[PDB]
Amino acid sequence: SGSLADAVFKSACEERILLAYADYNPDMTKVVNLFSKYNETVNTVRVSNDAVKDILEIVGWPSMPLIFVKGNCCGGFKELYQLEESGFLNEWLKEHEYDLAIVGGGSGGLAAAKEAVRLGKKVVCLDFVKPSAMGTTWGLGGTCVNVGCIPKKLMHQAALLGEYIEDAKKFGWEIPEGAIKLNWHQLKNAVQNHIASLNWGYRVQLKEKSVTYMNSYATFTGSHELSVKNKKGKVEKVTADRFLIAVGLRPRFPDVPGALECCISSDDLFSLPYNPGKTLCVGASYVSLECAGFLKGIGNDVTVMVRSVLLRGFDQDMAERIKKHMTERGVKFVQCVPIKYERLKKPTDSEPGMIRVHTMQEDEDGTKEVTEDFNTVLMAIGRDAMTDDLGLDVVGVNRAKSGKIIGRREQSVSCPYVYAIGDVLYGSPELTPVAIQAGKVLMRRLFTGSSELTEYDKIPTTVFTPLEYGSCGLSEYSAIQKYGKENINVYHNVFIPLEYAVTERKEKTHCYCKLICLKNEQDLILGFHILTPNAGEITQGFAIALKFDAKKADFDRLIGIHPTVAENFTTLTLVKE
Amino acid sequence: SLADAVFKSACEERILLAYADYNPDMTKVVNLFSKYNETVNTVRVSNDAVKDILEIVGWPSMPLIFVKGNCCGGFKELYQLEESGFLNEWLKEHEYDLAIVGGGSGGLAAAKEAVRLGKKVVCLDFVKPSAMGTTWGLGGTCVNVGCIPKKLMHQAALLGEYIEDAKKFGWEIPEGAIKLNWHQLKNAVQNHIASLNWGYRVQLKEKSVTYMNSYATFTGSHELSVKNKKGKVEKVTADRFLIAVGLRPRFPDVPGALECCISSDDLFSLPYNPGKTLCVGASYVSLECAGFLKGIGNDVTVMVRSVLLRGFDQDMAERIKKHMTERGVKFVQCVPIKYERLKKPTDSEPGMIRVHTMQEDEDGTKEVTEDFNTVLMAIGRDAMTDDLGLDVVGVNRAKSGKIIGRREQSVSCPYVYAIGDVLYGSPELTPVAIQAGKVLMRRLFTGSSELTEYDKIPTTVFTPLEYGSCGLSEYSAIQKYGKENINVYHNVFIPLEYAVTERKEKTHCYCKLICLKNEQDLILGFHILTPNAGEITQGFAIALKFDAKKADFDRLIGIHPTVAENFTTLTLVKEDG
Ligand SMILES: Cc1cc2nc3c(=O)[nH]c(=O)nc-3n(C[C@H](O)[C@H](O)[C@H](O)COP(=O)(O)OP(=O)(O)OC[C@H]3O[C@@H](n4cnc5c(N)ncnc54)[C@H](O)[C@@H]3O)c2cc1C
Ligand SMILES: Cc1cc2nc3c(=O)[nH]c(=O)nc-3n(C[C@H](O)[C@H](O)[C@H](O)COP(=O)(O)OP(=O)(O)OC[C@H]3O[C@@H](n4cnc5c(N)ncnc54)[C@H](O)[C@@H]3O)c2cc1C
Ligand SMILES: Nc1ncnc2c1ncn2[C@@H]1O[C@H](COP(=O)(O)OP(=O)(O)O)[C@@H](O)[C@H]1OP(=O)(O)O
Ligand SMILES: [Au+]
Ligand code: NA
Repeated sequence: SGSLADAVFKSACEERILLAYADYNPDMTKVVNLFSKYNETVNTVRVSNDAVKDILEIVGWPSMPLIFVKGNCCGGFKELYQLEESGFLNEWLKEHEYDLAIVGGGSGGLAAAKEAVRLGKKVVCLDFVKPSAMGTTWGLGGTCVNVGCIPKKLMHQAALLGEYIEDAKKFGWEIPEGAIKLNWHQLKNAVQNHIASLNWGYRVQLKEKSVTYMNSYATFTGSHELSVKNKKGKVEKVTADRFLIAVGLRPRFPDVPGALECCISSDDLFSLPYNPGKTLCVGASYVSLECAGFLKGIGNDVTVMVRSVLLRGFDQDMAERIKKHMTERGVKFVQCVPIKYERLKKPTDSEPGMIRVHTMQEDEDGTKEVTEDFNTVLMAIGRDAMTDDLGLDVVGVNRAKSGKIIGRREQSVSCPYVYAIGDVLYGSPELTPVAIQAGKVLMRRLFTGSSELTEYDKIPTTVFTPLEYGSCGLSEYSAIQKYGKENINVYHNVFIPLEYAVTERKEKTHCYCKLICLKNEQDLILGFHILTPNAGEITQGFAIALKFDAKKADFDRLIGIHPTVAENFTTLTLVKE
Repeated sequence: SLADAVFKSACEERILLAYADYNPDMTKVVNLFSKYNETVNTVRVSNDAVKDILEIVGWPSMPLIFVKGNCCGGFKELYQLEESGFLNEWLKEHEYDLAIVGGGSGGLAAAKEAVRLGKKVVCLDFVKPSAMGTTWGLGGTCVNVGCIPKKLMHQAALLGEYIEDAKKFGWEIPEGAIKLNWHQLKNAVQNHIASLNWGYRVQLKEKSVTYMNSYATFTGSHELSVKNKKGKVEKVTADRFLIAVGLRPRFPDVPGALECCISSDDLFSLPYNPGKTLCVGASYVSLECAGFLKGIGNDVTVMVRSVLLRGFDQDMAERIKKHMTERGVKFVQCVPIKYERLKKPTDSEPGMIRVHTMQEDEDGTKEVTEDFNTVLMAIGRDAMTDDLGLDVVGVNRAKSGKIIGRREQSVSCPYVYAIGDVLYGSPELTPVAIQAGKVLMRRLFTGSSELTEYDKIPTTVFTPLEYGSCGLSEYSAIQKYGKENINVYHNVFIPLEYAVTERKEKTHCYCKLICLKNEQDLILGFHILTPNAGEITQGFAIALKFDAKKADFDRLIGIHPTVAENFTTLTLVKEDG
């Protein structure tokens, strides 16, 4: 019998051209002939049948005989003849400046860059941030470091520390009385200082590890040619055997009068030179709610305008609960969608501007136009791939209707030497640790010939709302939609974190956890959901249960740590219905 | 035929004989019960189920007798019961199905679970007062003088460090030293304890459990004599007894120890600020307390004579000592040779103790004294079971007062059981007592074969910087498997909540993962030093119920930004530092 996957995938990495076959199917001469044209030897592997099904499953091609070129799977002869007919194959076989060109200095980009060079490969990293419509820009690290997870969590923590001052008093700390205010200017500088240290850290790390970095915006001008333009306007050509597109997304604006003129975004909020003041958040996304949250927590009057539901994609039971709590915490929610934004005042520094927001509200006997004045309006409806000016048409990299790249796993489904990871990969969950993992693993497949795949199912999340929401697996609905109400047990409880027991927090009547189980398969766990302080820290480890098809019986036989919130998952007995 | 069927038959039936192949002397048994007008039901076990059944009940050989749902052993054991007159008394009707001695974690758990299975139950709690005369209500050690108050006083200490963080994040707090009022904290705490005490007392009445606030002693084979506070003495009778008395603080045979020093029992209800404080002992209790006492502003000293946290990973213990040292706690290897009272505590002010220590100078060794306001004895906790009359029912004890068990069954007496701290070699933890109680009741009254899982129990020490652990220490692992077969993976990190601060904790957070190299880095233990160690550890502990490998941690996607995600990216190997 033939070879196994292991042997195939390493020989594919080692060898310049590889043909992997099962039976001596015709057209294999036709291959050797094709590469004859280019003075190229063609190595060869007889695979076992025992192994065909797996190998095809990994590389994502349908049928038995496979070509690999400089460690990239092309498909069958059908695919190969297109590359040659197009002239691509001739260009591809030529020596190139870099082993791998990475477009994007984000979570995935930097992860991939570090992992690649660890496997001794010549790598170039291109980061450039086209500025917000208000003209905001930033350093190396991408969305998370500069305008995402990092600043957001720090501003959440600020808002929590506010609620902690009040707790301090109930525990006996004699704090001088008088309203305590939050100075925005201090928080903002505090945050931006850390972002600076990260930016610098990442820039160092690349130099320390021998990775070329260019602060230049890149566009494909040939089959293996990026044209890259820097801040000055200087333009260079870069060449590589492989490309990774790790471009991520940018805040979405709606096609409304005054939107791009009058409203800030995620990109702008974390470096504002003024206290945002009376604030309107437009959108139901996790971003809208998370933000909306902390601004109220640092003392601002906050309003959230939604089109229909909060957190579309998340458990709408859990979403409704967040809304009830955030409501009791003085955030105002409304059904409206603005029809126009009008600027009344420009911000100075040290002072915000004034926006008039136009809505159309409905009574019993009429529909009539309404306005309300806010200091600052945050647009937070979505994030979109900005890939038009990339020249993916030049390399023939297919995109979805959204700007996202359609993959065979991380491989462009059209072009075999161009790959994509993180937010820009069609249907990739838009989370930092996913980009990083997808990057690290891909590099280990390409340059080591391992069969390791990133696990994009059962990913734990946390929404950093005023009272945090942690989740893993299916929602109550999805489970019922899929399996039917008669076959789903939901176990749940309410509870009071001990840290809140001697206080009069509104959070005391809102903490809730629940466990969603397949009744016909020993209460196998499909999902869990918790509303609590430190939801992030609780969820992460319990998420590993779903990598083992854990049953409710496994949760019940686990001994608790007391006193913690987490132990509550150890003692669920009440059934939802 | 199989185990299940045997154990249910045993629950259903008054008298059961289980055999595999009949031996003589089995008539001699049925003849014995004939004397009691008693039917003797009978079961043929299959050979396949023999090995399991013996393993569950913990007896060596084939033939098994069960009496009112309790396993007695073979004929050898049965003739003892009859020769002793115990068998005749046992078969008589009794007032209660189960008498529970102790209103603690296990006692109350057991009582609730028993009555849920529709059984007549009596619960006996009484608190013999501290040497200083302190007493308290229902709920036992955890509720009144353990986990609950301790965690609340820890939380107080943390909120202190949070005020300082609030300022670095931009909260304008009026400047001037902020002091903590002990009297407020103490009343805050004791109010919650009151609500718990009252809650539990109600819950028993709500659920139809008889509660007697009376100290119990065995005066017959099936008779407890119980004395209440007034001095009134009552007789209680039952078919079964659960002993769940737990432990009490240990004092040394040193002049003035009991006179001059307080304990855990006294500390959480002190009418005074403890002031300058000496903690005697290296136990988790000594350190946890020393911790929060320093955190609310007191001058704290810890006297230990040997290692810290004996039983715990001495790497992690050393790390805690350095941190607690940087936080102003003073550690000394002396052991007091006498305590002398200088002042009585009075008028919500503390007293003054003179502590005598033997030190070494250049040419010799000499006596020394130092003055503390308050000395807390944290040597350990011991079983106070002499005045229980376990000698009457012939319940064997270990050299310490703890009850020797066949699992939770007294090894000597088949209708007396023990759980929680007083059960020889039970880990002394609230969730263990509770589980042991809940499960036992389900075994006794349902005939299930479910065992409490006493291996791989997660803990957290609530030191100023929390320590969470599960599984083997790095030492145990090497002792057991040998250095050549143990991988330790580890890393340092900085919780984001601390990034913009000047906290000492920034240079002390550390996690590590202990792995069996020769079995795919199977995980034997993990250890983390961090904020919220309790909440992080709980879920990761379930990994050890599935023999998780390092490869399972690496393929888990993280939640960002959290501390917990650090376990998903360990790459560095400890090389004997
Ligand atoms: C407000 C907010 C909060 C978030 N909070 C969380 C959270 O709590 N947890 C979490 O897991 N995720 C969170 N996310 C999502 C997370 O930040 C992203 O999913 C992640 O950063 C994506 O990484 P990436 O490398 O794929 O893209 P990015 O992080 O966006 O990096 C892409 C980089 O490529 C650069 N680039 C783009 N085009 C070019 C070009 N032509 N040439 C050169 N460089 C180019 C971009 O400017 C950017 O520098 C949050 C996102 C936002 C907006
Ligand atoms: C300071 C401190 C901190 C702790 N922190 C933690 C922690 O953080 N996490 C954790 O998991 N564990 C912790 N523990 C341990 C925990 O308190 C015990 O493990 C747990 O309470 C044991 O419960 P139990 O049911 O075995 O006994 P207990 O809760 O001690 O119940 C025994 C009760 O029975 C009563 N009794 C005794 N004799 C008689 C009699 N003859 N008749 C009637 N009643 C009687 C006693 O007065 C007492 O009320 C801590 C302990 C202490 C002291
Ligand atoms: N007379 C004494 N003086 C000072 N410390 C003491 C003491 N007796 C016990 N301790 C400490 O107080 C702690 C509590 O004792 P313990 O009975 O719980 O020990 P262990 O947990 O090892 O069984 C122990 O760490 C013990 O340290 P040693 O192991 O060095 O004894
Ligand atoms: Au290779
Ligand atoms: Na008890």
